[PDB]
Amino acid sequence: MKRTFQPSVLKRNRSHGFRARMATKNGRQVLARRRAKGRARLTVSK
Amino acid sequence: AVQQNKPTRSKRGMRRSHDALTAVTSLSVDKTSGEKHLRHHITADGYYRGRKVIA
Amino acid sequence: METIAKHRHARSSAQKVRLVADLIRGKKVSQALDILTYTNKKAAVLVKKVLESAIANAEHNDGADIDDLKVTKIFVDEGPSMKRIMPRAKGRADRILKRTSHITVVVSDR
Amino acid sequence: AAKIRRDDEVIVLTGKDKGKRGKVKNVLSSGKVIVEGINLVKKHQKPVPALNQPGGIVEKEAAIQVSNVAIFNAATGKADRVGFRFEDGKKVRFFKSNSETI
RNA sequence: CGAAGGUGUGCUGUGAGGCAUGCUGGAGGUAUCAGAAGUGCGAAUGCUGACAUAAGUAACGAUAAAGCGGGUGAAAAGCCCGCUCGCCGGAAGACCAAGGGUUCCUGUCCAACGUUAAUCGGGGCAGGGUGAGUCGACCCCUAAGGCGAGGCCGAAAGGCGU
RNA sequence: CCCGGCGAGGGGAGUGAAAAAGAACCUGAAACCGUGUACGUACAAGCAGUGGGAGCACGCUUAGGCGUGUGACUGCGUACC
Repeated sequence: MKRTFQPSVLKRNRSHGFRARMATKNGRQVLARRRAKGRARLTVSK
Repeated sequence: AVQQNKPTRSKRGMRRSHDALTAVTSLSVDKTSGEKHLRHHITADGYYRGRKVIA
Repeated sequence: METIAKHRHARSSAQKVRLVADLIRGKKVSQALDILTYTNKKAAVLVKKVLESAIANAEHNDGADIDDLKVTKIFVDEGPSMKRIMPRAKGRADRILKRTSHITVVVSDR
Repeated sequence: AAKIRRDDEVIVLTGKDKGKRGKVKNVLSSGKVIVEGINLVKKHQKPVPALNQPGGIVEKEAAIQVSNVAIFNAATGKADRVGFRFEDGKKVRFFKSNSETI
C-alpha cells in the first residue's frame, strides 16, 4: 500500500532549504528562533 | 477468558509437583573392552557385545 | 574441608537449571558424573563443567582425595535480565525478558 | 617562588615514614614530590614481549604531598621553615631559626 | 575506646511515642528554653522506577523438499567440497533511473544482534578498492511557472507587473 | 600456579586498615526468588482470625516453675474506601 513519505531531494531543498527561508520575512523569523534555541542543525540543507 | 483473582505460590508448586526428571537406572559393561554404555547401544570406542564394529 | 565453584551470569533460566540440579544432591562424585553424562538437557553440560572445576580445585589447593568426595551442597539463583522489544499486529509492541542464573556447587570429604 | 626545590635535603613530618631523610628527585605540578628511598610500593608488573621486558614484583617510590616534608638544617639538626628576601639585586631563601642564607 | 543510617532484643507511658543495648557501618550528631514551616498518605481508571501472575502455556512469518559420503572444528540437520532429488524461467534471469551511502573484496573473532545451533552473516575489528577530449553532470537554448532596476497601487507589513 | 574452547566464569597466592572496598566497585531497605533445620498436614467443606486447649522439639532452672517455636480438636465470626 502506497504511504505518505515519497522522497525527492530537489523538492525537499526547494521547499525547506536555507535560501527559501531567507527569501521571506517569516522564514528569517524561523531562523532567528532556531538560533536562539541553539540547534545544531538550522535547516534541511546538507 | 482470563482469571478474576491472582493465583498463589502454593498453587504454583502444587501444579509443578509432577515435573521432576528421572535418572537412568544403571549402565552396562562390555565383555571385552570394559566400557560403560547404554543398554542395547554401542560404546564410544565402537564395540557392541564384545565385537568391534566401527573403526 | 569444603570447596566451592561457581558460574555467574549463565545464559539460562533458573527454573530450567533446577530440574537438573535436583538429580545430584548428596551423591558421590563419580556417580554424579555418570548421571550427568546421560541426561539429554542443555543445563547438564553447564552443571558438569562446574562440578569438574570444583573437583580440580579440591585436588590442587586443599590436597584432597577424589575417591572420598561428595556433593555436599548445590543451588541456583536468579541473575539480571536483558530487555528486548518484539513487534506484534496493528502497531503494538511487547517486551521480552532474557533471564540468567548463577550456579554454585560445594564438594566435601565428610 | 617555591620553598621546596629539586636536589634539596628534607625530613618527613607525617605518615609511616615520619622522621626519615632523603633527597628530592623531581617536582610535580599537582603539589607532590618524589623523595629518594621514601614511600615505597610493590607493583605487580605484567610481562611484555616487546622491549624484551619480563614481569615481576617491583619496588618503587610513590609521590607524597609537599606540605608533609620540611627543609633540613644541618647546623641545628632539625626541621625548619623558609623565607624570602633581596640581598644584592636577586631573591634568596633563608632559614627562619637562625636567619642564615641557603 | 566508634556519628548518622540499617537489622534484632529488653523495658516503659492512656495514645501519637520514649529509653537502654548486641550485630552491621565508617564521620558526623546535638540537651534545655524559644523561633519558622515545601510538617505526617492506602485509595484520586493519581505520576516515575523495580518486580510478580497467567506459563515454561501460545507462537517461531507462505505446504517449492530433501538424502548420503568426505573436511574443518571443543561441538556440525543449517558452513566448505562431491554425487543424486526438487522449484522459477515475459522471472523467483540480466542492466539502469529515483532513493540509500561502504552494505563491495581479503584477513581475523563469536559477548550482544540473527525469532533455534553456529566454525557462518548485509554483525565486531583492521587493511584494500572507484583511473574518461568521445558515457553523464557542469556548459549554449528555451516551456509551465518563479524573481524582478525604474514603474502603478496599498495604515505599516506588503501586492501586481516592464 | 590451577579447571576451562590459547573462552565466559571461578579457586588459590599477593596488595591494602578493610576485597561480602575487585572496576556490574560507599552504605545496601522492601516487593519478589531459593538452600537447610523444628513442628503441622492425604475422611476433610466458607473473609483464614479471635476465646479455649492436648501433644512434640528446644533453653534456663531454687528439680518448684518458667520462657520461646509449632499447633490436632472445639464456641463465635460474610474485607477496606
